[PDB]
Amino acid sequence: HNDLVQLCNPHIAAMKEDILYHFSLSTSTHDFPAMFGDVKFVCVGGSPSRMKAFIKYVAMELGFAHDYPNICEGTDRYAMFKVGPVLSVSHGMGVPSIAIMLHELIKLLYHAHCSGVTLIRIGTSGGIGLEPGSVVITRQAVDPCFKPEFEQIVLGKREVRNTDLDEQLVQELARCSAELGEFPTVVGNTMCTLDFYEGQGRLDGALCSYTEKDKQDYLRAAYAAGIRNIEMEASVFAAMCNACGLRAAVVCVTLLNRLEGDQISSPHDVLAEYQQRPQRLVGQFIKKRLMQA
Amino acid sequence: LVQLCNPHIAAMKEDILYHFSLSTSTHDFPAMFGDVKFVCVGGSPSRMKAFIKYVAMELGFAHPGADYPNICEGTDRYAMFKVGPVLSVSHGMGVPSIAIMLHELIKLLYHAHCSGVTLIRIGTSGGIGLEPGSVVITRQAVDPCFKPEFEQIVLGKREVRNTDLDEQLVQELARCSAELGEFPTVVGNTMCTLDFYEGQGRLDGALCSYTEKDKQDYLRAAYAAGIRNIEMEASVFAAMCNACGLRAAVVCVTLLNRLEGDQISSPHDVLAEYQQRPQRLVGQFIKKRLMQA
Ligand SMILES: O=c1[nH]cc(F)c(=O)[nH]1
Ligand SMILES: O=c1[nH]cc(F)c(=O)[nH]1
Ligand SMILES: OC[C@@H]1OC=C[C@H]1O
Ligand SMILES: OC[C@@H]1OC=C[C@H]1O
Repeated sequence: HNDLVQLCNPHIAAMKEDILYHFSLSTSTHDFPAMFGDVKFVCVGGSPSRMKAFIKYVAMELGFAHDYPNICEGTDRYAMFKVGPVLSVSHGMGVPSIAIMLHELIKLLYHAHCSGVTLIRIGTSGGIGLEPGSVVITRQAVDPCFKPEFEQIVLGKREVRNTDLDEQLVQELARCSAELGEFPTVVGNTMCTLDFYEGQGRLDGALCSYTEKDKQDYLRAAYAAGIRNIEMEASVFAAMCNACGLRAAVVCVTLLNRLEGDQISSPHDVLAEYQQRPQRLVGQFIKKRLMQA
Repeated sequence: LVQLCNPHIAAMKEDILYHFSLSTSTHDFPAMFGDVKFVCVGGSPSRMKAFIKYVAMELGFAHPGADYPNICEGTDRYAMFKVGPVLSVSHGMGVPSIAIMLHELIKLLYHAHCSGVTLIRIGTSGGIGLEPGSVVITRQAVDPCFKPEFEQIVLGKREVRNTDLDEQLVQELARCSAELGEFPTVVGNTMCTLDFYEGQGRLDGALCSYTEKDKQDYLRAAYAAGIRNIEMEASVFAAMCNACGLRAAVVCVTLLNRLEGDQISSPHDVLAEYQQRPQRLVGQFIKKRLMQA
């Protein structure tokens, strides 16, 4: 049995119209149930071209094969694609950007009367002590002091939410990655930051008041605390799915090993392949949930 | 002359600007950018293409085979365009997405060995106690507690930078807007938040456990403290410019009055025009800077 998508905002029931501004969609101009009522898997990732490539890739693998219109053709803020029960949505970079996406998304699913939905971010990250190209299935999104919490300011007051992910979904994702046997995949905690450069110990930014050994000491401590990769979205993603009772996972590839460098200098061919990795893993997970009861 | 507070950069054999998809070794920065004097940055890549071409035909470069190539065709992270001494760059939404852009932009300026440069953000925001369509030229970026501070965590420890903007620049842009005499323009403070929904006291996100009354109190306290608009980029932008000693301004139109509502429900025709307002202010400022010497 699949439960209905819920909000934690009593105000939406009471509006004549709900405008999903950054999607360019609205209750008064679109029929959400007709459009989305059969969505069961939502995949989200930074790049709109990667999310279109993902919807193409997913379409072949479930034999929906044969074009894919951008459902947000009225904005350039986010891109959205659909085939069968899979919805792909781009979210840009950083907590604030995904957070805007998530609120309108969840409202979208809620208006569509969707049920039994799974949300999975597929992204990129900096690995810590992993060969580049390793995919990490995140157990706990964790903050830059290693605590699994997400701080928000709400009317000027600090509010904190827990950022763990569904354990069983991680185990199930690992099991899929094992079935493919194409690339290494570990389960690990994931540190989420607000800055790619000073925020992640890089020596490579426009500002930096610290040294290689300072960076090393910080990355090794992260490693000991269980963290295996570093990125910029996992936290709010986990906090908001938890807040609304949605089953969610984060699956990210590792573009380089941060113990060895800051700069992403792999050839473009190799970076592209690395990217196809979480799409393959998640494509396997969708294929199995569908070949099932 | 532009400069970085990062001594590691001078030592690097190459500098790869990964999210621009630009590199010192595949791209000639001085040839591409040395003549740049004004850098305009905004969230949306269509807005910024629109801006570079409005500016082109307002400084007379409005030739017939008018195409302005996206110099970042290479990634889909940001768009970038150039005409003459003017560079127009998109930055996505949220403090982290613009911080990535700034780190790489600043570096780029510096590798191009640019001089006398001005950075302006042209953006959108919610106004407090202003008619919709009002342009705010920001005096101090301020956080959700109304303090002029930008907080960053670096190697696990927390640091703050002041977020004042250049006082002589904000007055100069006030004079420009007055020369156009087309839309209201006020100088005030801008609150910068990490979330568009709960972060700006909205009541229409997927999550909300406060009331309309709490929103009004919070927003009126912001207004009492000098804040005139609310948005998501001003503070890192100020902090980063201040750090690097760059002369920088923020100019945003307000898309609605938050004392009246949360949803952006103006007609497409009206919002498009609101969004050209900061583009016309900044085009004056350029036009007349270029008429000096
Ligand atoms: O947030 C990040 N994303 C991708 C990376 F490769 C990295 O180092 N950090
Ligand atoms: O950050 C914001 N940008 C644009 C808006 F209209 C708003 O309310 N907030
Ligand atoms: O490379 C930029 C970032 O990659 C990881 C999360 C994205 O925002
Ligand atoms: O509407 C979204 C936000 O607009 C204002 C700042 C952008 O990041």
